[PDB]
Amino acid sequence: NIAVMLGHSHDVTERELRTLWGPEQAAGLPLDVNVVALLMNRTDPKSLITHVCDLMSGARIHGLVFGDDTDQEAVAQMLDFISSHTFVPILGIHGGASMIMADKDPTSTFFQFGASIQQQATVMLKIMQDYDWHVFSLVTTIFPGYREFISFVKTTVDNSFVGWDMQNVITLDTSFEDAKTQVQLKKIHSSVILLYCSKDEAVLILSEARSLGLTGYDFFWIVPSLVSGNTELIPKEFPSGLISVSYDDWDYSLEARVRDGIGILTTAASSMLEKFSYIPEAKASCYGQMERPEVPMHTLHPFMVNVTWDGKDLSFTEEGYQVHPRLVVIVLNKDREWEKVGKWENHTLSLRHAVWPRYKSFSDNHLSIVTLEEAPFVIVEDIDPLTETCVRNTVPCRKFVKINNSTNEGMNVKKCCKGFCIDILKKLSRTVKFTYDLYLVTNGKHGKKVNNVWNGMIGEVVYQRAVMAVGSLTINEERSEVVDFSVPFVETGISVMVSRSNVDQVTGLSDKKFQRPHDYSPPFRFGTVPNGSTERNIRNNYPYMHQYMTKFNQKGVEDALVSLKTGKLDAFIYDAAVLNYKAGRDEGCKLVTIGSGYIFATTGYGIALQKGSPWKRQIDLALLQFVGDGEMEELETLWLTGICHNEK
Amino acid sequence: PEERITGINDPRLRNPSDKFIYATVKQSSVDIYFRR
Repeated sequence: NIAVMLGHSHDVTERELRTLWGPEQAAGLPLDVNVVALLMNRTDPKSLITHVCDLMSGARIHGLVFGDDTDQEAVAQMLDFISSHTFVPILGIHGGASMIMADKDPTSTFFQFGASIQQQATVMLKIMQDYDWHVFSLVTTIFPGYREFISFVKTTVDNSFVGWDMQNVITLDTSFEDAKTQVQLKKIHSSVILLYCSKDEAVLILSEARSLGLTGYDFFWIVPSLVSGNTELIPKEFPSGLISVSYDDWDYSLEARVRDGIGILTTAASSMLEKFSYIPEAKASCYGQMERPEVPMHTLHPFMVNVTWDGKDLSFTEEGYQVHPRLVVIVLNKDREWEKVGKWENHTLSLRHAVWPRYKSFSDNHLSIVTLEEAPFVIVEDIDPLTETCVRNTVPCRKFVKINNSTNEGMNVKKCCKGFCIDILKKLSRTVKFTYDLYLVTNGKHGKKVNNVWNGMIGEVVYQRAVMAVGSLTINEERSEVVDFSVPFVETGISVMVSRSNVDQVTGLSDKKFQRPHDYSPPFRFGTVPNGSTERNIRNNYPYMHQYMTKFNQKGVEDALVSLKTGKLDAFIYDAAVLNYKAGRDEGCKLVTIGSGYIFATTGYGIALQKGSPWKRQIDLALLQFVGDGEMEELETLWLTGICHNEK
Repeated sequence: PEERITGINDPRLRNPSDKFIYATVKQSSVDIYFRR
């Protein structure tokens, strides 16, 4: 049984090698079956009818897995008709028997495994929302399926809560010479354009549209299949960078498609024998028909719809829809070819490009801001699997995924990131209209002049890797010279904090217990974490107590607070702002700070910039303006405001 | 001796706490404003 017809119009990789194994494999469904094959040539209705009828003389309980190579549309329909008035289930594989036809007669049995237009639209909406573009137009032309295309697009848009902006629906159908086309082309002003036409119609529309200027450096066209052919036969007037989706042929070879078809037929036969214990034949006659009415004996219709193979499942449904098609997304190459980015395998796209390459259309403020999390200034939060997004206001800063062992070379995984500086950055973006490429830096810490090389933040600023490095930077003499800093916006300094919860007297470093590293009696503390402002300032100003407490630095700040609570020494020379926030927002406000914020040197914080960057004056203007308009007070009252600040 | 929160924006109430936890009851007619 089961016969396969071919003939190698282009791919002559066949002969008897194609008729190899098949149902034997490891399948436990043996019976009087074979793997009979046949070769042919270019198809004409008389020749095709005669050949299939002749094969019906022996294919008594068999089927056909025919495939073609041309682009004649009627081939699928003729196959459907033959399947209808012969009762022999068949499938389609390549080219001609690959474009899915809309409706089939119920008294028919064949299922080509292409992909529905609605599936294409769903995948396209998924990729568009993944890049967060939302606003788009729907220019099209008159062609069959355009109406259902439009209606399905609208209904899918409306039935979700992500908020697509629907506008500029254009359905020009009056040739391409009158003023209606001109005004319709002029009216659209968005950056995302979705087209739907038929081959030469699309190329003519694009040739008209390029003369208007909608084909600049910030526009997209996501044409659905249509102008894709079956090769790299793109028209010469197709400029570049055309986003498209199509059926896969490079990750799926015909040598495996035939195997899958054979397995599906065998599994269906096994299911029929397990449910009916007998499979009849229909080898009466091809010609001389209209001699018998319907006979529902062993129809394959209920025996295929939920059939898997070797674990892999590709069960169909109703029409030729295979539920799980292997759609692939491609882009136009610079050398007029098709790329391969992402593959629709699961409901997730699994794309390859983190950002868009900005393809040259025909033959500017987005920058890379670099910062890391620290203090109540930048806060790291994990992404939310439920209703996948970064909550409501957190921005997607993409950390360099860190691992252990030799596999530490991770990718750039997304994260939800906020803090006390992200709001300032976003309001500056509002007033300046500059985008971002924020990503976490993991190479060190804030940075210091160690071995004449800066690691983390400022190092990028001195190594052409971060034009801006906003965050929790501290203004210093050596850092400002090498990194273009800004006017301070908050007051910061050095403060001494004591856990004396178990009057200020001496405030500062003018005492016999702090200035003198020796004498006194009890073991005191000068805990200062490395790579920071406190240690550098201490060693620059008074390099005497640092040597006494060189082997006393805590690992971080949480363990520092733990050691402060766990009484071994009650002293910490830290930042005035961080210590004040911690004391204000402490558990019961137990530990306190010596003095009324007598900072050793109130230098404050600064905003990083590149050397000679063209934005410093505007940055200062915006900073002073926002200092004027009583809003950073609101920011401080929202984030750094304590609970015991008013309490005495 | 009574220091109950005066207004939702009270820093004791606005900032998260652990003594008593706010109750919305069935998550309806209030959850809409809370998500708002």
